[PDB]
Amino acid sequence: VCPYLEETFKILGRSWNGLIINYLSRSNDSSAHFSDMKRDLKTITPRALSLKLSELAQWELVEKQIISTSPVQIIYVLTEKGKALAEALHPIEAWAQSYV
Amino acid sequence: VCPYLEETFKILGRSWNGLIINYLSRSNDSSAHFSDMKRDLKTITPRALSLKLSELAQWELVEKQIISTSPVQIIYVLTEKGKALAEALHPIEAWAQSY
Ligand SMILES: *c1c(C)c(O)c2ccccc2c1O
Ligand SMILES: *c1c(C)c(O)c2ccccc2c1O
Repeated sequence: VCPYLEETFKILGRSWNGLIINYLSRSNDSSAHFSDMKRDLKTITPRALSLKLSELAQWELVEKQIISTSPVQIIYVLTEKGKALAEALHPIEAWAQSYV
Repeated sequence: VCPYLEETFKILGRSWNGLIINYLSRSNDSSAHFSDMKRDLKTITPRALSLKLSELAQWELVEKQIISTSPVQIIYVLTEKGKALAEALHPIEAWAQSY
């Protein structure tokens, strides 16, 4: 509980990760990504995007299912843990806006 | 609304910081003397406690107050921003607990 939180923070602390599960929760229409726009533009290399998605996946936030190689089509759908984490996020997100 | 959250989390990702914040939330007037914290957190070296407190200070989450009740007191208080944060953390605690 202690180092789970400290670690989750630390993940959240790193840059994309916070923004990514915003998308997964919000921009999704069926709680899956399918790499759409392979992200919406933004300042980020998919070298480092790919890195972050991996981090999410390792922390069971996200799961990936390769639908079809023959061409390769990849989802990136969010888990319960992830969904929940996004749900827990909302108050600190709100707070962040008050102080900025 | 963005990397302020990233920045905040980054601080929270640090070794004692989240705990210190939680402690203070749970302390009366959201305020603890240095040595209260030091014993209460078992394992923190007071080098560290200071360093951490400075960080959260710099962040504007904690205020250090010198009370000139001289025999002295030094207290660390949670700022409205800090207190508000602590509140904000609670769903995340809950989440972690569930897993
Ligand atoms: C460890 C523990 C045991 C608790 O209770 C919290 C609460 C809030 C933020 C961070 C914590 C850590 O790291
Ligand atoms: C930046 C933005 C714009 C948003 O929406 C979130 C949401 C949740 C965690 C972190 C975020 C960051 O850093």
